[PDB]
Amino acid sequence: AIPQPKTYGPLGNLPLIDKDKPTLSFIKIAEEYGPIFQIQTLSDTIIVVSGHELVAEVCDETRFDKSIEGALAKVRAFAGDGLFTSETHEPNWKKAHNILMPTFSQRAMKDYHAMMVDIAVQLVQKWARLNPNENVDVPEDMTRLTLDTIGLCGFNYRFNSFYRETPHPFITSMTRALDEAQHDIQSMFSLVDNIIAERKSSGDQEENDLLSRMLNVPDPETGEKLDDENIRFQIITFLIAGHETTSGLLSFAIYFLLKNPDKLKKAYEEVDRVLTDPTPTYQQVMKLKYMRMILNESLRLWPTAPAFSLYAKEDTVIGGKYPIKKGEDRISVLIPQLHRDKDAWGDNVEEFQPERFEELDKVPHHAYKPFGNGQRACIGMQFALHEATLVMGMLLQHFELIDYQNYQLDVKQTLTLKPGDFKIRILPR
Ligand code: HEM
Ligand SMILES: CCCCCCCCCCCCCCCC(=O)O
Repeated sequence: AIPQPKTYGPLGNLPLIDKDKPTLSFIKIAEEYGPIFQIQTLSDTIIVVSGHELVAEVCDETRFDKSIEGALAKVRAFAGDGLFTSETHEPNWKKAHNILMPTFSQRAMKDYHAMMVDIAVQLVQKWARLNPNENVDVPEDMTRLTLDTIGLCGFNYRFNSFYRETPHPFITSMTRALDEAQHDIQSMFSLVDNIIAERKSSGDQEENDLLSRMLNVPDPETGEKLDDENIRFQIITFLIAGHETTSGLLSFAIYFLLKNPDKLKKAYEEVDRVLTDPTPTYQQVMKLKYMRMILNESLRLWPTAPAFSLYAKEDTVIGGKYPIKKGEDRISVLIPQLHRDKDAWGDNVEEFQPERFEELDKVPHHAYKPFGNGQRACIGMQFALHEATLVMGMLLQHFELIDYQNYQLDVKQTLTLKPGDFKIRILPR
């Protein structure tokens, strides 16, 4: 039987978790009960898997599929049947997957690079125009950048987050729809439908982005284009799935570089050697290999999307001993503990060492899952890593980052993980 922490009659296992800190709570219980355990709530049971062998076993696509059972079922209210919140067997999933997969390749990022630079320059100019001793809020400015980059690169819409003191009506409306996990959802649907209507009427200009892609390219298997409602769901899906996770990545990367001076010094080395022009080029961004290893290490230590869920396709066993009823038990992957599995990663799991990714043969894959698994893995992986590398390189090109308050990490979790109350100061170089 699957290990279980305790039980308190009607209360299940909930007396052992902080409802506001689910991932961290599960980390604690994992430290107590090992690579697999089950948590009983008032209504259901969750199986939390964290050992790399069991995680790899549950990652077998023949036996397990993506589950949308809990948080994602709430996100579904406004994300609908988009890539993030649709079941694999639903038709629009593989339709949109085939349609949009080439646009998210690394070669396709060559097409988005300019727009990414646009928003990056905005961030840099903001920080350069600060008055002496003004503080910057790393998560909020990173979120400004990530939301604007996704809007511009994806459907050529400028949120202009850097022209606002309070985050955009869309992002607070989205936070209200998520803190539910109707007014707001309808306003979101209409804004997206407005951009879609602007594009379908007089769609002359070669915008060459995600919306034009969904309007032009059909699914080669079915021969069909995505319908309008699903395109709306896809645009909302890109916004939610991209901006928060990628801004969390940027914030954690800035934190780790501030707390590990050697890695920052090496990053300065690489950026100065590569970033010679005022604005980076796509080729130059790819040359920033050490920065991308810094990002890989940051995602290992604090995966901004800390979990994904699976369901069993037919009755089976894990580890040779733990049974799973078919399609009834929701398996949650505890990505931080998986990323701290010493048998797969070694002993220095808590150290910030980008050099773990120095040699692409040595990285223990299937114990490194910051972007999900298999066919339901993150379609925006290359988008996110390219954008994050660009922003980090540019910030290091222009700025000296100062830990003026001696920041003490506090991992806040909403739907994603991020540093809470993270403020620094900046100087020009
Ligand atoms: C650091 C940045 C990011 C992280 C850590 C991340 C993480 C993830 C994870 C873990 C999943 C799998 C979720 C599950 O299987 O339940 C996923 C899926 C997805 N992500 Fe990302 N993501 C990031 C950036 C982005 C960006 C930039 C975009 C879009 C521009 C995006 C769009 C999506 C979509 C559409 C899916 C659904 C994939 C499918 O099953 O078809 N993500 N992401
Ligand atoms: C930063 C560390 C976070 C760790 C989260 C562990 C907190 C939960 C420990 C057991 C529950 C104790 C109180 C939680 C609230 C409650 O019981 O109503």
